[PDB]
Parts: sequence; structure tokens; C-alpha cells
Amino acid sequence: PVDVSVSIFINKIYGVNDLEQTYKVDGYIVAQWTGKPRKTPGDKPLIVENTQIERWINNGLWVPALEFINVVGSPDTGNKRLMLFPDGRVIYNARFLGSFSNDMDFRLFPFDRQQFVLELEPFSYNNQQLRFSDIQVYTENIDNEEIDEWWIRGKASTHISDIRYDHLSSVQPNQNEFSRITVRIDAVRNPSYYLWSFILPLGLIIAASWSVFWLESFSERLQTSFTLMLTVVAYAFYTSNILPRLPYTTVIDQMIIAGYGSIFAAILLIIFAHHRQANGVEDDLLIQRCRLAFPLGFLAIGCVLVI
Amino acid sequence: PVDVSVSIFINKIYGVNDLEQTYKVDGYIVAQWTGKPRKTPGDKPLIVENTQIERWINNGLWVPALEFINVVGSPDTGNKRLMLFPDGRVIYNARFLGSFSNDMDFRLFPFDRQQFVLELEPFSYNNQQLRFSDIQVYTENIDNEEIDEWWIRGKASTHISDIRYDHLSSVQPNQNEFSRITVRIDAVRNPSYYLWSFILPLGLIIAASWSVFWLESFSERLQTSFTLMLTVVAYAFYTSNILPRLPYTTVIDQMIIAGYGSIFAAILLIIFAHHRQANGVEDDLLIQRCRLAFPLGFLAIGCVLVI
Amino acid sequence: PVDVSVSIFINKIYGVNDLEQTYKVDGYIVAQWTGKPRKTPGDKPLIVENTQIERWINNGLWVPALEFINVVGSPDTGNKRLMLFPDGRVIYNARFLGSFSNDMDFRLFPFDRQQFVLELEPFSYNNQQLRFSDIQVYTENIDNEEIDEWWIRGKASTHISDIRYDHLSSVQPNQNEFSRITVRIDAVRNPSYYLWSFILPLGLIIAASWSVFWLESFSERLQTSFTLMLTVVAYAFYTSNILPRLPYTTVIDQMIIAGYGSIFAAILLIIFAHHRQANGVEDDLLIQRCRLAFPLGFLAIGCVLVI
Amino acid sequence: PVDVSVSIFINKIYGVNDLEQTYKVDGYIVAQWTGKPRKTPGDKPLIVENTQIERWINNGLWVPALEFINVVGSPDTGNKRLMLFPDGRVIYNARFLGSFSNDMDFRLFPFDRQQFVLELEPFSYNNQQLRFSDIQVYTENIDNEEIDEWWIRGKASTHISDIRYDHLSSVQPNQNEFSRITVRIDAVRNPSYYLWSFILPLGLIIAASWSVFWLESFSERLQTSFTLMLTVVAYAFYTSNILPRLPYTTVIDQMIIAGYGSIFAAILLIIFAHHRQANGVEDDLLIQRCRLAFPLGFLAIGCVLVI
Amino acid sequence: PVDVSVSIFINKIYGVNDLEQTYKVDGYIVAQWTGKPRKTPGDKPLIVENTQIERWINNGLWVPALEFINVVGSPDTGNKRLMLFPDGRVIYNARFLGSFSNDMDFRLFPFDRQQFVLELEPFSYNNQQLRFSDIQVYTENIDNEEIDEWWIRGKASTHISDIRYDHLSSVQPNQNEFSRITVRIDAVRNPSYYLWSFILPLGLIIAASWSVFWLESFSERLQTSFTLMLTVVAYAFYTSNILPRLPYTTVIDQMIIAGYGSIFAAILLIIFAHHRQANGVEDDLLIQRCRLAFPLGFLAIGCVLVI
Repeated sequence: PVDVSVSIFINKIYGVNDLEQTYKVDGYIVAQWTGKPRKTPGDKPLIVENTQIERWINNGLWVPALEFINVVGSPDTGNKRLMLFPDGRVIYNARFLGSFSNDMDFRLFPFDRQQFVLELEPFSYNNQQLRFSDIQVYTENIDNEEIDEWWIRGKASTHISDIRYDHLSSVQPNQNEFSRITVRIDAVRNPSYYLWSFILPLGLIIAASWSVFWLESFSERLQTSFTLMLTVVAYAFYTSNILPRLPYTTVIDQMIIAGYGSIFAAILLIIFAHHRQANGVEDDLLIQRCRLAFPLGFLAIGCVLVI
Repeated sequence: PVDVSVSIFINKIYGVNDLEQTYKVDGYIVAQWTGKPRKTPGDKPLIVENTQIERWINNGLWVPALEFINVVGSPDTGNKRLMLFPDGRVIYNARFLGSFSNDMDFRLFPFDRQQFVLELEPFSYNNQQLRFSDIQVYTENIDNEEIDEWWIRGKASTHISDIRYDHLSSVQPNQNEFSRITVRIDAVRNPSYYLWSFILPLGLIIAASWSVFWLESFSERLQTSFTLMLTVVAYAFYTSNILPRLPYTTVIDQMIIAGYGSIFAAILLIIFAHHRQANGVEDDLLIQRCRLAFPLGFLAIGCVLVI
Repeated sequence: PVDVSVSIFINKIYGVNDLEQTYKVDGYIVAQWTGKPRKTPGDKPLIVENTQIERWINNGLWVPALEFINVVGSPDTGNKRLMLFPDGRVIYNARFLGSFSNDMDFRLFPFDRQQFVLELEPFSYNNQQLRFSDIQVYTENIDNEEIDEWWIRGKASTHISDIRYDHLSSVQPNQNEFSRITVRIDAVRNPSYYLWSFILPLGLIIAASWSVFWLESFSERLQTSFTLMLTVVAYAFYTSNILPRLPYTTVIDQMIIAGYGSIFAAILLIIFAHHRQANGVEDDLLIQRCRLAFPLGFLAIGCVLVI
Repeated sequence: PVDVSVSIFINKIYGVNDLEQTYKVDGYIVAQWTGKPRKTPGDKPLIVENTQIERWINNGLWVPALEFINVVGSPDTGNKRLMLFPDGRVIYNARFLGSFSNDMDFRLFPFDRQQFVLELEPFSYNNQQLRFSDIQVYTENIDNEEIDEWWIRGKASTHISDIRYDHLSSVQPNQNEFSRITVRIDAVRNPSYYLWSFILPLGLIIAASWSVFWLESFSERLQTSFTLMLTVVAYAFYTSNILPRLPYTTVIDQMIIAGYGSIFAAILLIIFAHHRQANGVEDDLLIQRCRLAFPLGFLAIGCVLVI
Repeated sequence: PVDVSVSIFINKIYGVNDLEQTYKVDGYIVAQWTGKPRKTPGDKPLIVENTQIERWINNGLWVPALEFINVVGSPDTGNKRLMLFPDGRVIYNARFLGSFSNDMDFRLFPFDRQQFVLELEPFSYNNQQLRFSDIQVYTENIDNEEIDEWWIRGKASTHISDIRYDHLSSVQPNQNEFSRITVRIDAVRNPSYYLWSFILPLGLIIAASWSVFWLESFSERLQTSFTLMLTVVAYAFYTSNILPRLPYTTVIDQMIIAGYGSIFAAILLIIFAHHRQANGVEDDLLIQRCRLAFPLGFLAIGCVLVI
């Protein structure tokens, strides 16, 4: 079994696609192993670049293909090079930009946190072993973080493991285990923007809707709710267009649904206070009570949301 | 007739395009057959990868082209390999990402269910037979389902069949039958998100639209309807922007049309009650009767929609 | 002049682009002609696939290049094969997906009808003749039509013709005429969705805008129109976002312009009735007359639109 | 210096990108020159297509590379051919679809006019001269123009010129002038659609915004302006979504600003008339005077816009 | 160490992607060095174009690969040429279109300024030195600037430097320093468009929101505020749709937040003025005081934003 030392340099992780749970990874991949020694020009290690690489493979050079398991589509490899050492060492280095897949839970959207993972595996050989994996995720940790959309927490975690493929041929008596390198990078989304421009005005609108009970007439109370109703419909739009599309509801969405209910419940209480008492009494002890209680009932439901 | 065994590993099904009735399929495809035996290095099976494969084809190796019938454009093939066994067996294994077509009816959008199908066929040979197809659609069934957008119902259904092409040449006496593999995976859309954030407020708005009869004056009844009319127009927008575009009306759209109809009929009844009775009588027994009947008439019409 | 027989299988025509007047065509293309006889393996017709095809061309095989004249960008050819017959016949067969251009008039948008055309022509040879064209547009005609967006009317029409190129070199004495195959498929757009979800509510709003005259006060009449005015501005949006972008006005767009005019003319009549009569008379014989006449005047102008 | 005759056939100019000032050009490019005579099959001119072309270049055939100077990215070349004459003439013919760049001023958007230009230049040779350029822009001039988005004014203008590159090597004593072909096609945008569906209703709303002065009360005057204000805010949206994005303001945009100014100035005048006269006189000679003057003040400012 | 002279011609910088912090660069790249002399046809420098280039590399020609460090994905290279001088000089010249990454701060969006940088480095050699870098950023400086979206300030800054790579193999004793060319182009965004069509009406709306205090009744004051609230929500949409998406708040967005705050504070003050005084007094000295103070309090807060 050949010992392969790999190294993955991660320049930038960007372009998170929430609809498809993908993310782009630009960087380099390096792999080193030692083979049969070789006659080189003079005796320094030889450099073979791009199109010249396959010429050496046509003459018999063994270069194994390592596949990104969780990739989404063939990645774009930039320049690639072979470094042929006289003592037998061989170093493959290639620039790449690829889109990778992983299960991503966005339910607590403004305050959510995700991990971007890479999974590397030889495509055809199980009799070949990844000896050690070193990643260099040397993007900043204390340079730009509050300004950046994502907060990288710690240095990336590595784990070389063995995957057992059961469904295989009938000619391998026992060789159905492959070497898989798994890189994981944890990050927390910066909620600063979504708080100020989305969660804050959504709070401002929800609160001001309770000011309908400070209207004196009943006609003023019920008609105003429908203009407030329209405003909630409009603010759900301003969010949904900018906010990413999802198959599920976020925290902000729960806030929006709470809006529709607070206004509809206000419409109920406003109409309830009118026709609850006999002979047309307006139950003014309700309008003034819920004038402050209706603000309080919403705050109590919000904490059981975090139950 | 050559016996060809295929195996299709499905990693992820995503990216449903409702406008064009298409869907993306990422995974692997493996094909094995036995030909004339071959001298290999030593005698272990030889592995030939990517660019090296066509070198063997140029020297005479027969590798048939298998085409996805219902594909939409040439698929993106990642790494590909040939496993040449000394006894004559040949194993082709390749990663692919492709977009596939099938007839998809989205009319009952929030609660719809579809089946994603693959159709595989040799491009040039009918004297060559697909012997058995094993698919490994080992995406989850009981891990994330309520969280995931689609619910896979059962393991994929397979069907090897024979397609008769009539319009052909004049030189084939009887050989116009080709082997087609047809895989089918049934899935149900998770309506959770579309219910809470779209159907519920649409119900809240449609329901609250009936509270126009609880206003006392006629001027209040007719003018408020125009503000409610605007809200339904706005809510049709909020839906149409996020919801996928379709050549037909969905359930939600019928609800929207029911919204427009519920409001317009109220305007008729509101104007009807004013000028229906002689000498300016306001038919107060109608406003109060339809005060509860108008909510019920909508609920009664909704059940005949499910007729 | 070499005799070449072509056949075009059309699997699916989709993806109509109204801004650029283009549409996608997926299917197969087959071409057969007879050349000098040939020594084949044994004596069965030889099948040459994809990358192996150009190998035969390098050794002298004559395979003319056929170009889609009205294509928009080089088409995506999937698998391609050569079937080499011993008697001299040669069969080229290839799967293709291409984008094609044609003049498309969308002015009567919901109810418009178009025809998708293909134009095939040899790229370099006039001393070589297309003998007959048979198309197999065996997409359904009576399976899904009310559910499908477009209605195919009849079997596709074919026409091989001759195009005269004047601007050419100075060395051709008379050879400036090339063989062009022209296929045409006529189709009518299904307006069901645009009627129910777009044309129907647009009528409801236009009609209900006339109910402003059933308001008793003049202040009620003029102020409500501005809320109705805003509604028409909003509904032009809901259409324009979903509806395709065009360089000209459609039927629906003409409907919207009538909306702005119906509301603006009402504002004029509402203000006219106020200040037309001496000493502040409100010309009540106008408000009630146009109470039904304003609905009728719109219906009368609509028929002269179809003049 | 070799004499090269070019000819450019333009099938369709489409896909104007206003954000990046680019446009797509589908058509053909032909080039002819005479070299050393040549032995051809029999003695007819030989035709070499696509993949076969580079075979002749590897054997020594001189085929210079002509670059589109103002191209945006490598263009999509379809089929390509070489016509080799026995007397030495060589004819290269190729289909292409490319995106081209030019400086475009969109400030007068609905009524603007542009010119589409191509610039062709040899990539490596200055000792080789483009002898004459003939373009065949045989797209219609009197077929579809009012229906088409753009109006081609005249036949394309041509200009072969010499471009002096100063910053070059130190080994060329004087050879730093290259032959550039410059083709120009003038076109005027058809404003029909943008007039009816955008400029017309924008006038209707701006005009109808002035109808606030025919309201009797002061409370009616001030509150309605805010609904008109929202309507202008809404109509600015309807335009901006459909209208192209630009780094500068168009004519329609100037109309919108005049709208906000017409409404904001109205809001100022409405509050001014209330509190301008001592002891609460309502300055009724202002409301009626600007009832007609405010439409005129807007019309007076509009002509100085075309100053 | 080989001395390599590069020259970078920049035709156009466009297509800034604010989501991914990228920008497109179209232009040419030239590189010259001197090697062992060479026998050329006759003795003039030989020109080798495109596909013919690798032919010389297969025969042994040393052409180093130079990689764009801050590129995002492999760039699109148009035509490429080699100029082989007899004395040993070699000139590589190629057209390219590439997307480049750099840290870009958009927080002061309308009035922001950025610098577009390029970083060039050999892909495999440290024993080869970039001798001097000359850029020809000869895009206009005084032709169209007020019309153009970006303002280039000065001639581009260059800097060849040495980057020390630590994490390397174990066989290099001290050779871990590479030559990096760094080009920087500073530019200021033209705020003309964003000022007129976005910041101005936002001021007009924010200012006109203070006119709610000129209403006489309390019911007029509170109900109108909810109509103004909707306008700010709508105007937050009109901005967000056209304006580029960002992970943080811009100046305009801060202005939007101030809008929501100015309106909500008015709603508090409007409700505060009603119920602040004993026995239902309406505190008329506040509505009139904040009638002008609320405009001033907003202006006072705005200057501390630029603190």
C-alpha cells in the first residue's frame, strides 16, 4: 500500500447556496508519495506543467485520481504540476475551485452556524493509503470578523478514516475498504446586518400595531388594523425577496407569522370588546387592559419559542 | 448478445425546475461485462483512469456508449475508470451529474407528489443486452424527512424493458429492439413551509375579509372592501414571487381566486343590501345573516373543490 | 452530387425565450448516403462511436458537416456514431440539444401562437444534395394538451428548397446554390393559467373600480379613486414580474392601460360632476347615469380593440 | 505584406446588456488570401472542415489568427472550414457567436440610439494587410421595424485603419502598426412599448397627483397626498424592476423625480395655504389658482429639461 | 535565475460582484526572457500561435506557467502566441478575461472607493525572477467620468515583492521565496445616480413624514403614521431590490433604519401627547414644538453618524 501525504490549502470559502446546500471552495491540493527512483535532467527534481503531464502518463507514469466525494460537479482545476524527485518522491500540486455538498440546517437563520466539509478519496485503489493530512486554512481569524459575514471559530479539524463499501464485485475476497480524508471547518454567521435591517424594523412594526388600542373609537380601531395588516404583508415581501429561499421557516419567519396572528388577534379583541357586553357597552376595561397586556402576551409567547 | 450488468448509485436528487419539468441527479454509474481475456501487468486487474481510457479504445478496446434517454443535455461526468480483469471482465465506473426530464404535474402544488425517472439505453447496439440493474438510492428514509423538502416513499423501482424503434433503416430484417433500463423513485413534497407562511395567512386574510359585515355604516362597508381588495392583490404577489412559475393554476392560486371572489361578492351583497329594499331600507336581515353565512358559503364551496 | 437522406427525431421543444425569440430543441439527427464500397470486419456494418469517429476522418472518410442555420451558438451534441456499411452506405447518428432563433410575434400574448422551425444546411458542399427529409415529432398530440403549455396542431411540415447566395467568390461560374431542409411545427399557447390567475382578477378590479360611483359623498368618490389608482399600479407589477418581458405591448398590457384610463376618467367625471353645474349642484344625474354607463363604455371600447 | 480580404455576415444582433455595455453578434466571418500554389486532389479546390484544420497547420500551413478587439471573452465558433485553391488562394469561413464591448450612453433611455461596432485585428502580424472589408448586414430594414425592438438606420459603415502600438519591444525599429477593420451599425430603439406602458401611466399619476387640490377640506388635502406619495413610490418600483439597471438617471427617472417633487411641493403648498394668512384664513385664492397653475408649473419645468 | 519581463495591458475593469467580492479584468499579458539562442526560419523572429505552442513544448521548449494568485477560477485565455528570437529572447503574449478577488469594503456604499489589485507569480519556479512589471492601464481618465460608474484616480501602482512560503517540503534548504508582482488600481464610485434616485426621495419621504404633526385631530395624527410606515417599508423594498446584496448595512440602509425610527418615535410622541397630561389635555405645545424640533432632532442625529 502506497503512502500518500496530502495537503489542502483553502484560500476562500464563499458563494453559499442555501437552496442546494452547497458552498464554493477555492484553493490548492498537494499530494506526495515515494515511488521507484528516476533519471532526471542532471539530478535536480524535474517540473512538468499542465499539458505536459499527460505525456508522462502516456509513457507509463502512475498518477492516481483523488475525487472530492461531496463535490457538486467536476471541480475547476487551474494550473497543475508534477514534481519528480530522483530518490523516488513525487509531488502533485493543483489549484482548484469546487462546489461541495453537505447537510446544512438553516432553521435558526440569523443566528445559525454551519460547517463546510471536504471529503477526499482515491477513485479506484484501496491498496493505497493516505498517510497524513495537513490543511492550511490560513484565512484570517483576528483580522476581519465583525465585518465578515461568517466567523471562523477554530483551526480546521482533520480525520483520516476508512469507508467500507459492501455492494462491490464478487472477485474481491476482502478488499473493499478505502482511505477517506475528511476536513471540517466550523463557522458562525454574523447576525449584525439581519438584526438591524430586518429583525429590528420587524419589531418596530409589530410593536406599533398594538398602538391601535390607543385609538378612541371602535371604527378607528378596526379600520387601522387592516392597514397594519397590509403592512405585515408588505414586510414579509421585503424580507422574502432579499432573504434566501428555503424549504422551511426561519426565526424571522416565525416572527412574521407572529405578526399576522397579533394583528388578527387584535382584530378579534377589537371586535370582541365591541360585542361582548350587553346593550352596547364597549368593555373599556379590556381595551385599556390589553393596551398594555397585548404587548405583554406577545413577549411571553416568544420565550416559549426558545423552550 | 453481450450481457451488461449496470449499477446506479444515487447520492442526491435536487434542483427541481418546475418551469421546464427537470431535475438534477448526482451519483455514480457502474457497468460490467465479460469479453475476450487479456494479459495484465503481473495478473492483478488493471486500473485505467480518465485520459488514459481513450488510449485503450484507440488500441481496440470495445466500450459501448450508454445514453440517458430522458437526459436534458450532455451530462457532466467527473472521474471515470476502467477495471480490466485478466479473465475478460471489464468494469466501467464513472461519477456524473446530469439533468433529466419527466412529465411532472404540479397542479396540487403544496401537497403534490412526483416520481423521478432515469432511462438508460445503448446508443448503437441492439445485439447487446443489459442483464440486470441494481440501484443504490441510499439517500435517507428515516433521518431527515420532516426537515427535508421531499419525502422518498420507497426504494427505487426498476424495470428493464425493450423499446421497438419502427422508423429505422431498410437493411435490418428484424433487429430493431434495444435494451432500456427504467428507474423510478417516488417522492412526496413536504408542504410544511407552504402551509404556515402562505396558506395560513391567506386563510387569515380571506377569513378576516368577512369581518367587513361587522361595520355599521354602508360607506364603511363599501370603502373598506377596496382596501381588502388591495391586500389580496398584494398577497397574490407575495405568493407568485416566491412560489415557482407554472403554466397552470395551483391550489393556492385557486384560494387566491377564491379570495378575489369572496371580496367581489361582498361588494355586490354590500351594494345589494343598500338598494334592494324600497324607500332606502337597508335590509339589515341580510348583513347579519351573511355576517355568518358568507364565512360558511366559502367553507361549503371549498369541499366541492375536493369533489 | 452525393445523395444524403436525413431524419430528425424531436423529443421535446421547450424553454421559449421571449426576450430573444428563441427556443430549445432536444432530439436526434441521422444522415445516410452512399459512397464507394468498403471492407468491414467480417462483413457486418461497423459501428464507430464518438471519439472514434474522428479517427476514421483523419484517414480520409468523407463526413460532411451539417450546420443548423438558425442556431444560437454551437449546439451540444451528445453521443454520435458512424455506421459503416460494406456496400458504401454510411450512417451518421447523433443526439443533440440546440437553441434556435426565429421571428416570434408575442403581441397577443395569452392567446398567441408560434411555429418552431429548424433549418439544416451543409457547411461547404453544393455538389452534394439532400434527397429527402422525414421528421418524427412524436411528442404527444392527444395525451397531455390541456395540461401542457403548448398545443401542437398537426404533424410537422417539411420542405427541401434551394437558396441562392449572390455575394461569393469570383471563381465559381455557376455553383452558388445550396440544399436547405426546412421543418416547421405549429403550436398554440394554452391561455388557461393566464386567464384564471391574471386576466380574470384584472377584470374583477376594473369592474369594481366603477363601484366608486355608488358612494354618496363627493369626498368619498375622489379619495377612493386614489386607493383604486394604487391598486392598478400594483397589479401592473404582479403581471409584469411573472409575465415575460417584451419590446411591445401585449393584450394584458392593453388591459392594464385601460385600467389607468378607466380610473383616471372616473376621477375626471367625479370632479366634472362636482363643478360642471352652476351654484354647486352635484349633477346627480351623472353619477347615477355613469353608475352603469361607465361599465358599458369600457365594454364598447373593448370591441373596437378587436376591430 | 500579405493581402487578406475579409467579409462579415451578420445574422442577428441581440442581447444588449446595459449594466456591462455589451451585445451579442451571431454570424459568419470569411477571409481570403493567396499563398504559394499547391497540389490538390485532382485539381478542384479542397475543402477542410473543423477538426481536420489543425492537421494542416501542424504540417506547416500558415493560418493567421484574427482577433475581435472589442470582444468580451472568447467567442463561440461553430463549424469552420478551409477552402484551398490550387493557384494559391486560401478561403477560411467560420460561424461565430460572440459578445462585443463598446461605450454606450443610455441617459435618454426610451428615445436613445446606439451603434454596434466590431473591431478585427491580426493577433501577431503587422507585416500583413487587410485589403478590403465587405459586410453583409442583410437583416431587414423594411420588414419588421415597428414590431422589432431596434430600428437599423443604414447599411453598416466600414473602416480599415492603422493602429499604432507604442509600448512594444526594442527590436522592432519601425514595425509597430497593425491593420484594424472597424465595422459600425447604427440603430434607434423603438420607444412604443416604454411610452404606452411606462411613460403614459407615469404621466397619468403625476397629473392625477394634482387633483388633490379639488378637495374641499384641509385634512382631505394633506392626507391624500401621502396616498399619492405611496403611489409614486409604488410606480417607481414597477418601472425599476422591468427597466434596465444603469449607473445614471434616464428620462423616465427624471420624470419620477419630478413626481416626488410635484407631490412634495404640493405637500408644502397645502400646509403653506393653511398657516400663511393671519388668524387661520385658508388663503382660498391659492388653492384655486394652483388648481390649474401646479399642472402648468410642472409643464413649464419640463421644457427646460430639453434645454 | 532567469530574468522575466512582464507587461500588463488592461482594456476594461467591469462586472463587480459585491456578494463574492470579485471583479472582471479583460486585457493582454506579455512576458519576455532570454534563453539559449536558436536556429529560426531564415533569421527573423518566429511566430507560433495557439495550438502550435504546445508542439514546441513537446519538443522541449521551456515556457513557465504564471498563475494569477487572486484569481477566482481558471481565466479565459483568448489567442496566445510565442515570439522566438534568434538571440535567445522569448516573448509570450496572450489575451485573457479573468475574475479576481480582493478584500472590498462597501459599507459607505454610494460614496465608497475601492482598489482593484492583481497579483502575479510563477507556478513552479523560485529560481526565476520577474525583472520588472509595466502596466498600461490606458483606460480613460478625462473623457467620460461623470457619465461612468467608477472614477479611476491615478496611474496604477506596481510592486514586485518576495513572499516567504514556510510550509514546504524537507528537501529545500533555503529556497522558499518567490517573486510576486502586485498591481493596484484605485477607483472611487460615482454617487451621482445613487444620490438622485435613492437618497433624495428617501429624504423627501423622511422629511414629509414629519408633516404628520400639522394635522389637527389626534385620530388624524396616529392613523396617518401607519400609512407613512407602509411607505418606508415599500421604499426599503425598492432600494433592496435594485441595490446590491451585502452582509452589512450601508449608509442608505442606515437612512432606512432612521426612517423606521423617525416614524416610530412620532407614533410614540403622537400617542404620548394624547395621554401625558391629566384629564385628557392634548399638550398642544408639544405637537407644535416637535413640528419643527422632530425635523431638527433628526438633523442633529445625522451629523454624529459621521463622527
